[PDB]
Amino acid sequence: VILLKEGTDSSQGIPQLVSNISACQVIAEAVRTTLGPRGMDKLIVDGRGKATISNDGATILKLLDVVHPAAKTLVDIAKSQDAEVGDGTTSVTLLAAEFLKQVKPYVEEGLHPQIIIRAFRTATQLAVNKIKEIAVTVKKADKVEQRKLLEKCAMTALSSKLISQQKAFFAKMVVDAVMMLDDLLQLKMIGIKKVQGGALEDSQLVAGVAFKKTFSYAGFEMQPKKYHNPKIALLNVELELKAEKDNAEIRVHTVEDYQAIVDAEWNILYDKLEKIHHSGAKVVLSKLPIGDVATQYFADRDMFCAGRVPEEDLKRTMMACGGSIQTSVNALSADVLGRCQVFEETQIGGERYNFFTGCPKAKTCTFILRGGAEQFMEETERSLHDAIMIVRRAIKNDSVVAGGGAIEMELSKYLRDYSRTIPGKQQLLIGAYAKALEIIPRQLCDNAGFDATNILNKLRARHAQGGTWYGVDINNEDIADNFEAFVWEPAMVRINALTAASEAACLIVSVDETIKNPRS
Amino acid sequence: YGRPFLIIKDQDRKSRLMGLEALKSHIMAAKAVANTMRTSLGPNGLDKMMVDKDGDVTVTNDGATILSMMDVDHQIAKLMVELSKSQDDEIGDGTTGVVVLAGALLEEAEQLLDRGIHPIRIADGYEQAARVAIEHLDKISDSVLVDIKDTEPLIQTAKTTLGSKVVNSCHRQMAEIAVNAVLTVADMERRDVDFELIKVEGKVGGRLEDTKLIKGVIVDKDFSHPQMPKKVEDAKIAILTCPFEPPKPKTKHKLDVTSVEDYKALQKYEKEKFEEMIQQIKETGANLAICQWGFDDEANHLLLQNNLPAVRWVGGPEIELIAIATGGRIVPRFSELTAEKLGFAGLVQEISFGTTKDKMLVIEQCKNSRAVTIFIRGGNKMIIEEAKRSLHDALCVIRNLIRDNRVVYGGGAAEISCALAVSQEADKCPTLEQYAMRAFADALEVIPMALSENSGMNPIQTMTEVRARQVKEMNPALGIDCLHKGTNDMKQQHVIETLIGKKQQISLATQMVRMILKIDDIRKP
Amino acid sequence: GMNKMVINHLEKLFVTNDAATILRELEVQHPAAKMIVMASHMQEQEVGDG
Amino acid sequence: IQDGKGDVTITNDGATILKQMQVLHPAARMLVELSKAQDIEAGDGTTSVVIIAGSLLDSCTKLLQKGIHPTIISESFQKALEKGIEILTDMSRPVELSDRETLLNSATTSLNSKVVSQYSSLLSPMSVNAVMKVIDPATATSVDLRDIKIVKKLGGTIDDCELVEGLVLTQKVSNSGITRVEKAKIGLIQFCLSAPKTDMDNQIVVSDYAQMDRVLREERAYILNLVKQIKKTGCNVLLIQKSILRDALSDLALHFLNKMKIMVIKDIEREDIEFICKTIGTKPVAHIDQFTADMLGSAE
Amino acid sequence: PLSVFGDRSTGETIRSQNVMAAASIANIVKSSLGPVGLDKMLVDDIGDVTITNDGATILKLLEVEHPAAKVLCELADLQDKEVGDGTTSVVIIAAELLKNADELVKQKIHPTSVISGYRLACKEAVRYINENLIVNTDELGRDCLINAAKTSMSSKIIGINGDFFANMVVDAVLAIKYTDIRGQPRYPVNSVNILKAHGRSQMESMLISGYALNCVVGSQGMPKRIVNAKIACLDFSLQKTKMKLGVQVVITDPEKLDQIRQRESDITKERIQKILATGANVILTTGGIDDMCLKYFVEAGAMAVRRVLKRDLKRIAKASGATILSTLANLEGEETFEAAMLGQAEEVVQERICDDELILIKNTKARTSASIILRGANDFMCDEMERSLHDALCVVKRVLESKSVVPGGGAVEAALSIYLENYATSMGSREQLAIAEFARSLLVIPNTLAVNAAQDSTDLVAKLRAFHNEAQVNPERKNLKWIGLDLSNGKPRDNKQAGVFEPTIVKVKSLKFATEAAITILRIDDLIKLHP
Ligand SMILES: Nc1ncnc2c1ncn2[C@@H]1O[C@H](COP(=O)(O)OP(=O)(O)O)[C@@H](O)[C@H]1O
Ligand SMILES: Nc1ncnc2c1ncn2[C@@H]1O[C@H](COP(=O)(O)OP(=O)(O)O)[C@@H](O)[C@H]1O
Ligand SMILES: Nc1ncnc2c1ncn2[C@@H]1O[C@H](COP(=O)(O)OP(=O)(O)O)[C@@H](O)[C@H]1O
Ligand SMILES: [Mg+2]
Ligand SMILES: [Mg+2]
Ligand SMILES: [Mg+2]
Ligand SMILES: [Mg+2]
Ligand SMILES: [Mg+2]
Repeated sequence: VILLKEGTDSSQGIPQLVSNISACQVIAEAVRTTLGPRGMDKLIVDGRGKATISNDGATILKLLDVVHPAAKTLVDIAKSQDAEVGDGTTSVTLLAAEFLKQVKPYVEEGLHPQIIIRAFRTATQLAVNKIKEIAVTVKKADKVEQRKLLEKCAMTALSSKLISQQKAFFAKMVVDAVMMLDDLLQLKMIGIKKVQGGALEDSQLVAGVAFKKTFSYAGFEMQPKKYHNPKIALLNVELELKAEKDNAEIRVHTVEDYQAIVDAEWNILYDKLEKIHHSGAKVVLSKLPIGDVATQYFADRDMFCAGRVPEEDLKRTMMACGGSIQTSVNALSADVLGRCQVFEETQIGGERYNFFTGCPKAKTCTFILRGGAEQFMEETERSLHDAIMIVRRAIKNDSVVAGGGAIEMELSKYLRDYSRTIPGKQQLLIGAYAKALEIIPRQLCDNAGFDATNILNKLRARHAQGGTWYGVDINNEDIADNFEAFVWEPAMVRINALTAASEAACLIVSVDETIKNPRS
Repeated sequence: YGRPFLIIKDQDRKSRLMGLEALKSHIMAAKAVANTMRTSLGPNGLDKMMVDKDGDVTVTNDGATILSMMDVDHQIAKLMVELSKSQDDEIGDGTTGVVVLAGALLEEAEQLLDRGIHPIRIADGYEQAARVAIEHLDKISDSVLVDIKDTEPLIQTAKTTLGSKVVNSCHRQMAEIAVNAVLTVADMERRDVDFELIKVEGKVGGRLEDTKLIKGVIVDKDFSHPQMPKKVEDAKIAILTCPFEPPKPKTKHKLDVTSVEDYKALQKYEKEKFEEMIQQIKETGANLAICQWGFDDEANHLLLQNNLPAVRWVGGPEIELIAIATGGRIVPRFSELTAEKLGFAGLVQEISFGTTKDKMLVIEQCKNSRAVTIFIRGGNKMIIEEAKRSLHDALCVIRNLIRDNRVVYGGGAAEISCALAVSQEADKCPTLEQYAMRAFADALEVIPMALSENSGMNPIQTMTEVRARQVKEMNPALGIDCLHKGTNDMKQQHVIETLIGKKQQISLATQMVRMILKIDDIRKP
Repeated sequence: GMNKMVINHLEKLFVTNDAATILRELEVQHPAAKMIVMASHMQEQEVGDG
Repeated sequence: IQDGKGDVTITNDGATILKQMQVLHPAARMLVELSKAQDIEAGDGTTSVVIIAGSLLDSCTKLLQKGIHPTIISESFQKALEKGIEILTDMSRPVELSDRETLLNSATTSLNSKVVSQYSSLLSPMSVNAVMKVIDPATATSVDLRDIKIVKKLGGTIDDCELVEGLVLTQKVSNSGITRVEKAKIGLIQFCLSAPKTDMDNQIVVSDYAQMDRVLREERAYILNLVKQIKKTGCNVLLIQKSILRDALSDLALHFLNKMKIMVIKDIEREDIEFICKTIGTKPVAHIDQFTADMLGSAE
Repeated sequence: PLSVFGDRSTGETIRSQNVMAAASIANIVKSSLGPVGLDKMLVDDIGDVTITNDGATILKLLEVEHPAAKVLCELADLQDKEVGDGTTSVVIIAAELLKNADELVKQKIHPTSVISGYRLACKEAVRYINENLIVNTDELGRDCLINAAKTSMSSKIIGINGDFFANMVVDAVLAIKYTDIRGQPRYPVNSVNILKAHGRSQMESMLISGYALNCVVGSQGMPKRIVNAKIACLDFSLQKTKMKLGVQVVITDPEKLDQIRQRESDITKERIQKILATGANVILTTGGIDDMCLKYFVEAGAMAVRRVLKRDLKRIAKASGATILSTLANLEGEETFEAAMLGQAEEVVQERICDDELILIKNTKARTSASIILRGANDFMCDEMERSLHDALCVVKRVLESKSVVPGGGAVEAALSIYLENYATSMGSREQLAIAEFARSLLVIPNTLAVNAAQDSTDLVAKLRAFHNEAQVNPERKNLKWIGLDLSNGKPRDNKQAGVFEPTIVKVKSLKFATEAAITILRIDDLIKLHP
């Protein structure tokens, strides 16, 4: 009798680790061609036939079906970097794969994994410290410069996306959507509504709240679609004929009582509607459905009704107008009904959209983004989420750093200089770490169709002593001061990318043996 | 090492296309779609006969509809279908134009990238040329008057739109009914047109000439209890929701009849309930009653012997349209039916449609009716469907002209003028990016070529001659003489395209081709 | 001690060097090895190490 | 390229790439025939011609899309070719032989796009010397590549390629006693050095015990006579044509040849006789009576 | 697109696939390198198992489908044929520098530049080996041979007893000297017959002066020992004379029949007496001998050996001075045999072995000869010793043919790499990168050596095997350039002290063949696999 169950497959030693490293490079090759302004796009077809088109590391790696545990670790690092700072998902995957590739030569011979793990830990600690101590903060707390910083960070975020040519149009736009948020920066307080048709520059930012026409009954299209100073009655009660309690039983023995009860049901509905009307509100909203009788009742009195609105849209209306949702109708006071400057139902690309615009004190927003195909608008929404996340993270501290591979080259130079004082074998490993951190400008040049080696040598020569902040200028096919070129990134994305890549590299290296069970 | 490692689940069957070969495949599929859509373009174009999986057939020229029913599997073809549908949604006209423009742009992009130029550079050049073309298109446009007093420019635009479709057999009354329907329904103060107030209804039989515009409501019902008169004169109507049945609470209930006296009381209550229902219908004075939810035999007979015709089972949207047309109010209970809540009807008539048993009612209004109805008649179901989609195209053009007011002189003149502007701008541009601009110019200028080829003329020579005419005399309204009436000038021929339609075409095609060029890798099972 | 990766019968990755965990999430069919597994698990329950 | 059977090739010549790759489209087959025709006519440019043909067909696809009849395009292409030939003729400069520098330049240019480019310094001068040592550079008007025998053997490196003004055989010496010959007298043989046998049916009948001795002695004497006539002419190395239906060499014959201190090369292909005669200046013999030193090839 | 009906792989895919195939072959062969390398076991489908260490045999026995690995297998076979030793080294070098070149290419460096860089680097490495790393084996004799044989055996099964085996090796090679151009010695190995016996231990292998034929006496009657051997080598079988195909007898009167039948045997008889007339007592023939001729030989007192191969009979004829005869015929018309063409040997004895018997021919008169009989535990052991001994014989042949050796143990490659880095410092084009990478690939063999002895390579190659830095920059410190890694303590020791030398042929041929094979396999840009 054998020790383990039949079909158990075990791999041990150096070849298993080298195969894991190779799997890491193979899985990181799938997102390699999606960096920088000249970044390309990946189309993934599901088993159901639906095709998703995107160029962010997190989404592409998630869509890829991965069963290799090391490639699974790469997928997890990309997804976690997406969930922490939002931007820099491809950088973490490329950095991890490049660390592993740079060290695999040293692991081919008998190098103990603990020493290279320690080398990674020291190198990444020094790198994070250098990034913290190099990033510049204006420390002025002035609105104009804060707006410029956020606009430039958003613009740099929109590059390498489908919305590149309209960066300036969208970037400042999302900045406004973060300007008008409270001191909690909740991501549910800015909505994104996608509608077919129209150009990319036809998108708009509603400072109140806009949502698609939910439903209508026989009686709609009669109440007016334009009010100039209305009061919104946010509600949570269905206004329609129904059973009182879903188990209430009526027991009577006279026709007079029967007629009285029928009139009583009608009377309770009409009294509820009368309370709503006498509240002074002109347009009413409800999570629960609104029946046809209430639709006709509000049509007969120049009042707008809208039932079955989504929960999130109703809460956004709460945060825009400034009301409160009442499940009960007996207490429609005057300080609970929200008010807006203009309400208007308009036609957008074959659909009807309700707009509440002009709210003076608005803590919410709505994105009406246009496009030609569902994947077009979905990718636009992905890019916009990237930008709003980067602005949301950067609003806590306006410490920035030059992008375009400038920070990677600066850390590479710092680590190269540091790995000369340290004696022994750790010098070679830290040098390997720096040469690996040298990957981002090379890949940017490769995607831009440059002479990667020539530009890298120029960067190294100009950046050993000629000054920091120098990255790759794609348009000029050369090197340039990316900080003076307004290519800015918050330092937290690079810090998180470096620490996550180090953690994943240590986890991959620290494995000596793997076991696969017969998966009963 | 010797061992081959597996990373992706089920990776032995997945397929991957990478690099320039994938872009070649994309461009090839787009070219195939554009070539399919090329023939059915312009007045001389020919329809396409689409049959669905159920086997039912439809003959149509609407590019958006053709591509929507095109059961296609390639992802690029799916993107082209979405392009056409979105162009239909935003504008309603030029659905084939966007497809043809995208195909031409992708073909020029293929020619360019054969010379080792980056796809993103091609996309940037396309964007710059699109900006130049849109600016020139806004510069070249002139405006028409959207008013009832002088409606003729609206007829000209609708007649230009209705060209290249079977309804051009009439080609004059179709434009008239489209313009009248949109003008009546439109809310001019808000410059908004609601398409729910135009109940486009069709029925086989008759001729395409019989398609009329009722300034009222047509409904596919008949007078219940046929003994009642088949038509009434100008009548007061009572739009109603509750059925003519004894009431019952929504809450579950039990009525215990514990004695014979209780039984007699219940009988009397039901009978007197019917009687009081009819009496309080009659007391308001309405001649015609309309109920959404139908009713029973006793209500029929009481309505008949009280000289009050009525119909039942009218749908919700039909109830709303009737009440809007007649000016009345929908009331959900008999106890709140006042004189003010009735509507007015110019005349309510019943029509039989020949030997068939089918019947319909027409309600004609003597007052202002915000709602209308386009009634279509023809000899085929295919003719009816094509006619109604063509009239939807005309209505979309009319409302687009209401909301924008600016027009350009189509027939290829707009494309040629934009091409000249693009080329002139690309002249004074630094190299490495003028190639994309000239490719954009040629790609947008293929539209006159396809128009002339469909017209039977030699494309290249005629296109070159008309372009030379446009550049010699500064008359940017010279287009392909597709109908062969001479007069390359397109002002006299009265061809009108909407400015927003053409600019949307250009922008949407440019964005779609940018997305297509952006794609690099394909992984599919 | 190097960490070890184990794929359980439900295809869940466990990377760790804790002997009790890799011993529990790795199917063992021999009786004597089951004896040693029980002893090690009892040691983990009683103390938490060893 | 690896064909259906497990045989591989590393090809840069367009004709070979297109031939080995089994295409299926008629246009592709016409293109591969074009490439092989260009190789036959010139020998270089078999990739550029295919590239030109495909490229200008891709050019003319849009001419077809522009509403132009194919005949007009064909005639216009003919006119363009007519102009281009004159353009190329004007662009050229005269080239005349005995100018080794320009010949080496052309050979190096031809070899640059091949794997042997780094060996071109030690491989192009011999490449042009091969041609210059075959044809007269005064009145030639053509050369033949049939009489340039390319012999390939595995082993060594490329820097070990050699050009020999003599003759190279892949055959093996039958008598493993003699390896080198100085002042060699080579003589081709087209008949057979075995027991005599007529073209028509041959039969020997033995009826007495002395007859076996007689036939053995007579056959030995006949073979010895043939070998003696071969040797008395001064021939010191013999070349036997590959003969079938009659043993070209008999063991007794080979023994006698070895005894008289001669080198024997047998199994020489029929189609190689012309090449050998043109190389070493010998004349074949099909009858022993005509084997004379006056028409016997000689070599150092 | 293309209508080819096959599979097409273009660009980085096929390059990475070729590199992976080469690396797989290198990884199969790598563990069997060095004195600490442990040999592999290759078992067939039907159970024919063998135990071997040399790379050529391992690669030939393996079934390889990918052509990029078939190229490496043929490279190893070629290195085996042209040299004999260093077969694993050439495969390791080729695969490593192919991997380095692919790494260069991944950074968008044109493969023509890397090919030119490798080609120039190989030229300069060969020049450096021939100039600054050769010691003449003329002031050192009879000991450099032993040391070279011992270091060739170190990785083999017979390495433990190297000091016993190496000896006979050179002795065997010293008994094979021949003259071709009248002044140039030659050593035709493959003329030392190697016999396999699976009896006693390794220490009792026999080095026999004179040939050791693997045949047996034809019949038990004739004696199995001749005090003074008059060997008569024959290329001519001895059976009753069937007339010929063309000649057929026809008998008319009955009386003439019986007579010819006597002739049908007597002819053979006669020849035998002629062979026996010249005092011959040992008969060797390639053809078979029937019973009657064996009876003649036993009655006379001579032994007959039949079905002797051609190569061993030719070797015996050359060694004993006998003249092999296809037939008994003079320049006259009568059959005859001469005593001047009889070989003379001091002894011929059928000696018993583990279970069988083989014939030993001792002290042939003409020139000294040699043969080896290897005793092992089992057949696998014996054949492994045979392969190792063949390798050692080839090494000694190479050393004697070209009196020049280079230090072993990775000394030459470390020196080459450390000089070639500074060489590639010049030529400031991108090409220099290629050359530098070539240098790093030359480190693949020393590192793996330290890997195979349970040591750490890069932990010491940084400085311990960096004494060549001072050996290069300082001409006075040249004595350190002959330093290589030692596995008793993993330290850089002077190989001259321990005597680890290898003929420069192995290094030069391995480098040239490896770089050329890599160049040929690296020109690939795409692959078209045609469907069968
Ligand atoms: N305008 C620009 N010029 C040069 N490099 C840029 C520019 N914009 C972004 N980058 C580079 O692109 C990299 C990020 O690529 P992107 O795909 O936008 O995000 P992600 O990090 O998620 O891949 C950053 O490292 C940054 O240096
Ligand atoms: N009478 C006409 N003369 C010349 N061109 C016309 C005429 N009518 C329409 N066209 C052109 O035909 C093109 C296609 O129109 P059509 O096929 O009717 O609808 P769509 O624009 O949806 O394809 C338009 O761009 C228009 O400029
Ligand atoms: N005694 C020794 N000391 C140091 N190095 C040695 C010693 N013996 C052999 N080596 C080295 O080990 C390597 C073994 O090569 P080997 O595998 O025997 O060659 P092959 O590939 O022909 O079998 C040689 O390169 C040699 O330099
Ligand atoms: Mg990003
Ligand atoms: Mg149209
Ligand atoms: Mg523990
Ligand atoms: Mg050439
Ligand atoms: Mg060896």
